[PDB]
Amino acid sequence: PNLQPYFSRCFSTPVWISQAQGIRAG
Amino acid sequence: MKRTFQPSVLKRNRSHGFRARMATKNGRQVLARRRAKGRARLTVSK
Amino acid sequence: AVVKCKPTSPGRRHVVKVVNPELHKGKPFAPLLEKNSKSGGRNNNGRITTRHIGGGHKQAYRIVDFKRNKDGIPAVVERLEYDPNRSANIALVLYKDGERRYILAPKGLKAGDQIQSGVDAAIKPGNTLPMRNIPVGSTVHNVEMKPGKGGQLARSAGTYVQIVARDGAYVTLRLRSGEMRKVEADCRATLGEVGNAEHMLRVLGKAGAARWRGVRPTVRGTAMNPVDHPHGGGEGRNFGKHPVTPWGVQTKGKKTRSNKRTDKFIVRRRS
Amino acid sequence: MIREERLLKVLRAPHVSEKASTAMEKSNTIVLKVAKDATKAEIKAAVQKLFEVEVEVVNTLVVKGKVKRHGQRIGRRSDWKKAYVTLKEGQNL
RNA sequence: CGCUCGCCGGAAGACCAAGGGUUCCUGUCCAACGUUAAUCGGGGCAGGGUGAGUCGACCCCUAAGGCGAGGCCGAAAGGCGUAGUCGAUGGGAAACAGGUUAAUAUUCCUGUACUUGGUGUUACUGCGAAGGGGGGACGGAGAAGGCUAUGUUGGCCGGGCGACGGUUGUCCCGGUUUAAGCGUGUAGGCUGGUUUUCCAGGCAAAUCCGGAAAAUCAAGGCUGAGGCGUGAUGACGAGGCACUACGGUGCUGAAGCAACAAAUGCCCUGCUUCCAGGAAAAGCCUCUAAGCAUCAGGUAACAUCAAAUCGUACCCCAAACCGACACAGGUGGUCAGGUAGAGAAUACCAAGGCGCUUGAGAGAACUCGGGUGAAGGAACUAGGCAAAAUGGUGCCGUAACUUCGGGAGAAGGCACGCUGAUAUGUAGGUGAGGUCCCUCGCGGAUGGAGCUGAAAUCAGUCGAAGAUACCAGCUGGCUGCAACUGUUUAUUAAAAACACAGCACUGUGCAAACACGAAAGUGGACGUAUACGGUGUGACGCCUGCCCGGUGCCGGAAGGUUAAU
RNA sequence: GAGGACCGAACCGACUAAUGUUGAAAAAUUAGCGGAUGACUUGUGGCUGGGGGUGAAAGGCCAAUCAAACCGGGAGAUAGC
Repeated sequence: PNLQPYFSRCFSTPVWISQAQGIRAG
Repeated sequence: MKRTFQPSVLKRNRSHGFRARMATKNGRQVLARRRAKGRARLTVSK
Repeated sequence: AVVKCKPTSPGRRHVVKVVNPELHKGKPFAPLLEKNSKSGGRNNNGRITTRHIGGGHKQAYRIVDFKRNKDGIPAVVERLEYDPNRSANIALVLYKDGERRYILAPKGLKAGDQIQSGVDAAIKPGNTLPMRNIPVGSTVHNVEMKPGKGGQLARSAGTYVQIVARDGAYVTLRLRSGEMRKVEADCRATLGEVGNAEHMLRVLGKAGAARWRGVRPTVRGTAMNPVDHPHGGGEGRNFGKHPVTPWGVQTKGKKTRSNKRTDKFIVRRRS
Repeated sequence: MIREERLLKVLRAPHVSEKASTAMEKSNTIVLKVAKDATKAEIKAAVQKLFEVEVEVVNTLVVKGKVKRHGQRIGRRSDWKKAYVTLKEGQNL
């Protein structure tokens, strides 16, 4: 079948909520 | 591990089913808003 | 009697049991039982309206006759029985016409004793009479406050009231807290005092012994956050506040009786 | 006792399978596609009246419709009911 | 496909529920999908496949809880709740074994059953409920005994006679299966039995239940595994044999016993014991009332018919479910063989299932994961972190302190293999035929073959080492804190924090205080001051000093001030 | 033959270390670790709803979201930045 019926966008963002170590003061 | 969605049709149809939506005023407004949108499936039912 | 347990464990060391060999070793009388399901402290709205309730052992409600309306019919106490729904023990009596009832157990009451309700009975523990016929100073229990309603006063395990005076259509009773309270003399009362008077001597010993009575743990308001209890937070152990309920109403002394309908029947509040 | 025009509407089609033909040769069982609301009594009444034979026991099942993808969409075939009519000893059709 | 090899085997196997929804099977294709190739696939495509009186749902019955006629409340929406009606995760009804398909089977087929309901005769006939009473019907733990599943060995039966020494023996391999149902009714367990009279009980009224005496017998009834008969000269059956593509299908088919050890399964919803005192309703049995007349029903046997309708394929510790994935995770119940072992641990295996969907080389550093080390032994480091070590059973032995229980496996020793005898296998366990008596049959007493079998001591022996693997405690001393078990920041904090039993103070007289709620109402509680709520403290031991000015609370109300009016 | 007794699997947890950190995994693996007849654990239903619940109390949890969930609306809030 050389028809090309492709797919689409099929879920959103899990997490950009990511690592956070690194400071200069507290 | 244990994820948030553990399916059960009985707990589904008693929460979001058609008769659960048609029991209250605010669920018949849900079904009114889903006919007014044009939704294919109205509830979770079939 | 009371008996201290041998400390073979922590949680067994401080236990004091209150054993009664006079109690029935068997299943209770089945017609006088009833399903008693727990609440959790939850009302019909489903919200907790009384904290620290929940869990515990399954209990079946025993229908106890507090009214004692079988007047003039002699009964005989078949056996004393444990009741998980109250502090006293209960007495399966059997009237002469073949009806079994549950009454509260008086102090001097054993199996094989006679009891008799009615105004023409004798003055002995287990007999129920209206207080026009009971002599003054008699220790009585299971006292009705309204004539024909059922006993409400003096019903816990080793409790009693004294008919300390009587004139007119009103006796006046010294209740177990020290309150002198007037009650109309047509109310019934059982003679003697309630029987399980060794109940205040038992020690639970361990935390789960309270847990299998249905008493969930009490979180101390000072150990909470300011959002939860008016006893706030604080960096460390701080108090600095007058002690209050979780809803900001002052404990440690503030009187909360406001009932102007029944204070005409109280002649002296408790000391 | 079933009305006659009801019996003329339950037997849809004789079903050919090579399991159905094994049942016809070895257990005297014709396998019919029937109507969806067919009861085992209505099939028994219709095989006897319309095929002019005798029937011992009708066994039925409901075949689920396969989901197929014709072109680019997702269709679903119809559920259909399938009887297993066991004739007693004399076989006509 | 084959032959090896490795791996799992309390699972990585078999099977249900959930959830999914055709992934099942077959023939086809190999674009994409599949972390590579693919002829293969849970991919594409087209067929095929799910068979029920008995299994499940439906159904009858209710629990929590929902909804709730009237009802009570509430600006409205609506909240609550009575009758009632729903709601399983519980209670009610009945099938097993072989055979079968490429794929379905307690469903199909053979065999043998069984359940409920509608319908046709007998004698003696009182049958009859939105009612009464039974019953259903219920906890934790513990202890056996009786078994059985199952296993193990012997016997029997079929076959073998050894690719390298030996192997016609006390050899080797394999099999030695069979159910519901029906019959009998015993190991057990429960319980006095029966008539007769009377009555303020069970709203009635009851010949039932409960009560009360009274005669007569405790010798009566329920209950209950498992056996043993039947089912069954049947089925199944190791293996040969035409069959024949030797796959496979097809016809045959011998033995089919016994002893011992056995559950966590059954007897048992029992028994004993504890306190924390352990659903409900129907089906069921039974009593009658209104009713009802050789009507209507009931009862028995016999005969007929009826048992609908849905689900039924497949996955289920998973590539089909939940995790975006063919995802090292999560996921209820059931079954659970051998050899060691206390064991569902562990090691190795069976039945069974797989080798985890990129390989081939090479044998640098470095990094993971391990192994081993001279001499030293904590010198490392924030810190014995990590690793090493300890580890079993029996016996001897064991301190301060102690709330007298503990500490305690304190510490610390020693004995362990194999062979032989004691004893051709003991102590025990089991138990045959035989003997003997009866209430003579699933007996009882004795009997003691057969079978099974520790443990111990002497002696001998082997090795560097005998709990040889896996498995499996490091120990002690002095202190802080918290009595303790427990709980806690899902996802950087498990603690000294929280809880706690106890303690005290305080409120609270029941239409309780409190709480939820504009309310009704409901929790508290079907409880009632030996009870409940709130607060603080936190076992236990010894204890709890002084201050009432401030701030609260409590009590007083003469005065001063003071609202609406 | 008791026990919030002891040892120890299932089970429930989560103390330590290493790995992992564009992971096999949006919290896991591996080796040890604590509880394991109970204040246990688990299934299936139910019930409590957002200034609200529930909390052996951490501001914990309430659908990978929590010192006030999510969705839609006011709404193109306002924003001397």
